[PDB]
Amino acid sequence: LREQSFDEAWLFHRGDIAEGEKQSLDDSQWRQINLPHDWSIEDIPGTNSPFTAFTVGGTGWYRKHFYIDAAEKGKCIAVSFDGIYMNADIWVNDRHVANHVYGYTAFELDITDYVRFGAENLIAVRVKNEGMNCRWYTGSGIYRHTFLKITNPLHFETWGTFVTTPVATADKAEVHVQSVLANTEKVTGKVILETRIVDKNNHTVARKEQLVTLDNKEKTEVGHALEVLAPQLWSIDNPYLYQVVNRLLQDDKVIDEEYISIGIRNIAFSAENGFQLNGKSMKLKGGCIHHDNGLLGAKAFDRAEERKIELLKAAGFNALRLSHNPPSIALLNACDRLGMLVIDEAFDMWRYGAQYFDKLWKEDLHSMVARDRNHPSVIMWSIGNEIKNKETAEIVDICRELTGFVKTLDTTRPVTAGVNSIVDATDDFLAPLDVCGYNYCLNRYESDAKRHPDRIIYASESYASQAYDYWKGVEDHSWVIGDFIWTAFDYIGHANCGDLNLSGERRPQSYLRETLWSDAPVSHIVVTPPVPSFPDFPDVVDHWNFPGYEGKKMTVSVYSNCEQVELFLNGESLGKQENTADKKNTLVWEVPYAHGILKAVSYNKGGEVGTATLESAGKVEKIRLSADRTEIVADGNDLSYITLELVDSKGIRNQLAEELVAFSIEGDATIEGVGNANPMSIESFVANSRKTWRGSNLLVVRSGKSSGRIIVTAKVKALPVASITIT
Repeated sequence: LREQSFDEAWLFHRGDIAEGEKQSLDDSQWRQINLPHDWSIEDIPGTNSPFTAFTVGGTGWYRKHFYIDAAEKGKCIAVSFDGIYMNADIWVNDRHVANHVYGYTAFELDITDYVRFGAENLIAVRVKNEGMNCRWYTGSGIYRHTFLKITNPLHFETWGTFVTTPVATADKAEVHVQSVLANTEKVTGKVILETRIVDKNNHTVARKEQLVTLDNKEKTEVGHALEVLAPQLWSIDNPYLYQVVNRLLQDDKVIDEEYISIGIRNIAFSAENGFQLNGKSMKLKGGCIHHDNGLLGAKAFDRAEERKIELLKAAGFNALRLSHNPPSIALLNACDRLGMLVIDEAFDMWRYGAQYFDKLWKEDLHSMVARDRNHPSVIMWSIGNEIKNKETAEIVDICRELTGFVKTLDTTRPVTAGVNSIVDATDDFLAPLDVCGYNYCLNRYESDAKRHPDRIIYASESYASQAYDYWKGVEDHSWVIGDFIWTAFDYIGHANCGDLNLSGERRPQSYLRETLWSDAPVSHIVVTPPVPSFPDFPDVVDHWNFPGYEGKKMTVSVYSNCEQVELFLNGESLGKQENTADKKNTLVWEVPYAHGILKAVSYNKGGEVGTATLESAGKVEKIRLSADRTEIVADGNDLSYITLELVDSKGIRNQLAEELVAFSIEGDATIEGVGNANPMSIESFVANSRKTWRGSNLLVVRSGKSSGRIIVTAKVKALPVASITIT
């Protein structure tokens, strides 16, 4: 096996410890874990909360005993980490291998000279997360996948194969494959580079052979182009993937082999036609996301990342900005497969705290671009966010250095950055960029276009409370190619400004945004609560349960893209209104509260086009459980997300209900996390109990290794026990 998950059967110790790296150390009582892991989402030891009176990093240690076959003697051995947060040191059999500082970039260690073949080996990792971490939650530990790579001395260099499509039309595509052969021993020879392109059913659609004489130098560059007839072009609506299969052959034997998933698509950016995908002009319907997965902390489980992309796709996003660091591989793979465009971002700030930027930026920028440049979802490289002193010549020169560095590795996508507080004197900082991200700067879209008719703009951050005006600024200007809400998904560090909350549910600002984006009729009813929800988008809720306020006027709002909307309470008309431009898709009624049914009837062209309702919940009568997937893979890493709701006799969630739920599990599986969407909660995420908030909470089950059924049970005072079966 050329590449194998290394995630299973690690040992973990929280805190520093003497001789943490030594084979002689007694690690028999260390915690047994399977990666990915994040110790900062676990309770701070000696308390029952991961938050202090706001999370804790510090030092922790990981250890793993692993067998390497005697038959692998002579081959190259490597361990790769897609991310460790942060400042990690690695030893193999007591010997220091490497230090790695940046917590968001992947790296690979050659451990060939440290291992013993035919026997048990030890790897140890010390992790030190000593930063302040106050704008967003980072996590601590080995929070992404790890792999063990075994190759012949002559092999494809990791990330050295770059696949491009310089011609990509409905009739044909040209696929260029450029590779770097790691020729360890500088061995001369004539190898065969065989390239095959397979469609989604693994059918060969192109195949090309090249005889390569090995240059004496330690690396030999090789490349050739292949043609694909009648290609299925990758797009948002049709995210068709091919695979490139590269083999090195010697004497009719396979010396190495690699697989690269690709999408064949043309991307083009201009002030005059904006962003074009496969020649079709379109706006980026975007949002920013941070890397945590809420109740899972930083743990980048494949299913967590894939679910996040699915939920954002279902809400209507077609583009994400990965603020402000490279994501996991699994997230980019999900974007490729589900059809989501990506701005991949290397850094937050450059020098303004940090300490390591000047020595390490090249290694970490290389890591992002070399790792990610084959993903068809990636459309732009962001080199930084809200850089301080960006008008000073010294900072402009840094922007230029980084921009050129990206281009040593990829010229097929624009370089960009997210830029706040733009003035005329920001021109020199923006000039090296191909496309300019404006953070909250709608007021300059036209004036800057007058001054620089070739400048291309998108809102790299916009405010939810200004959604309508910011999106009108996209619609009216060909050179403004889209807009990225801060944020598409709530994150820890909590923020409470997400279109989707920490549990993945759509919030009221998502409804409003849907009225900007949807090609279909849309209306959603929300209500201003009479006392503020918390001690930025308006405070509105999506329920009609206001006991004690009978007869008092509630502000009911309807977000709509329709021409007219009529609101009714319990069948009685409260008046029909015109959705004129000044209302910014938000119609308002004052409604004396009465339990029952709010109904909004929408009209286009004088004709009813839809009905929306919001109905008061009765008293809670049962727990309802639902799993997003009731069948999961018994590999110890797949997840099921189980949403719990407290509901009345008709199945309506009662959003006044805030009760403690005791969870338990039978079968070969674990409770990996519990959570709710309360942004002020300091409850534990890694416990077996959790309160509901607005009638709901969330549980994640992680599969075990054996097959069989898994029963999750939930218990709440006064209610029948509820349970759900996963297989």
